[PDB]
Amino acid sequence: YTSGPGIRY
Amino acid sequence: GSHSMRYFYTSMSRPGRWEPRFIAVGYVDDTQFVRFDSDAASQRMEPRAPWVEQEGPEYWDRETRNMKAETQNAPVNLRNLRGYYNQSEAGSHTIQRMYGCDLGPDGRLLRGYHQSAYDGKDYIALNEDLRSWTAADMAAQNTQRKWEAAGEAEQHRTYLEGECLEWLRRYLENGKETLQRADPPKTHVTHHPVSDQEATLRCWALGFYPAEITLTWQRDGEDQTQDTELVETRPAGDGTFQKWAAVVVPSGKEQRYTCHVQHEGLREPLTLRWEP
Amino acid sequence: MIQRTPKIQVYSRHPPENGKPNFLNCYVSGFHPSDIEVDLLKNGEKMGKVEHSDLSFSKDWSFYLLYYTEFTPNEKDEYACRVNHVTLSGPRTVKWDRDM
Repeated sequence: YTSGPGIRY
Repeated sequence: GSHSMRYFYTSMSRPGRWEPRFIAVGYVDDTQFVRFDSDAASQRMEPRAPWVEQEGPEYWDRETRNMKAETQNAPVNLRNLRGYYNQSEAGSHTIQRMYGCDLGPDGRLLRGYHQSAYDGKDYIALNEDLRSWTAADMAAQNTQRKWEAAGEAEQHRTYLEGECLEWLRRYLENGKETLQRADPPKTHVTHHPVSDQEATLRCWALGFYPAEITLTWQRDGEDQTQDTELVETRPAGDGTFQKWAAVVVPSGKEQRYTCHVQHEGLREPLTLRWEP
Repeated sequence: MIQRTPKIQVYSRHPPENGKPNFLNCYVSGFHPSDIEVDLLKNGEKMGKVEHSDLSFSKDWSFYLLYYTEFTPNEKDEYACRVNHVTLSGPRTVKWDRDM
């Protein structure tokens, strides 16, 4: 399934 | 053989004043299975394949959370890169993201992905070791600095090696009867006169799956490479694909040319010629 | 920033057959950015109610979309796809060829 939003650019 | 799960994120800024937009799409092999669109009314991750529809509310609850989180980060991401490139806060720009896993015949992680683009050019990408990054320029290194501090390299490796992989296998089992079925192409040949000394022979391949296919025209057992016009493989609209290959040949001597169709749904490659 | 041009293909979901219901497809790809105008045309007329696939891109970051609508191939009727994109001088029209 989806991957977490992670860190911003 | 080899299977894959892929996600495609698109983040668009859009002045004058429209809020930035985030679209997300998920694929298993050549089959889409989920969708999200910050513009749509739903505001949730919607199913686009039957075999995911049979999933608990908790599943769609998480998927939706992620999409919303991505949607909230989008404006800041676009605003950040706009700064790295000293670009005006008046123009439109795009950030694309592709990640996912490749499942080998052995059942283990064959390859992993996490790469981004800014305005259609490679921006930053996770290497094949899933342990390091490749920045396209000193701007992307601003992002790299960030993702390294947060240890994002790992923690995406963990996902790729675990979840991506377990859920890919899951989708593959539930949609087994289609996802793992190969629809062989229906084939035929057409003929159109170009001039008096020449004519066009077109080889058709219809309704096949998966998209991977190979069309070649042969004469004297030789491939007419730079004389063959191969059109991009296209979606039929029903889930399958279409493709053709044309070659210009001297009139009369039409029969010295044979089309060779190769697809994993066929036992022997298909061989045909023009039948007036 | 470089902006990529739209490749266009006009065709039908199933093999064309006069009097038989079918789907008219317009496949656009290889373009950038994603904003694009695609219309199906029946005799030069903007046509019925067209839907399109969800925005997706290729390995090289170029976008692709499938615009489709319900139609019944007719002898006297002509169909075409009209596409507009920032990279184009003006709208480009591709006629539907029953053999392409």
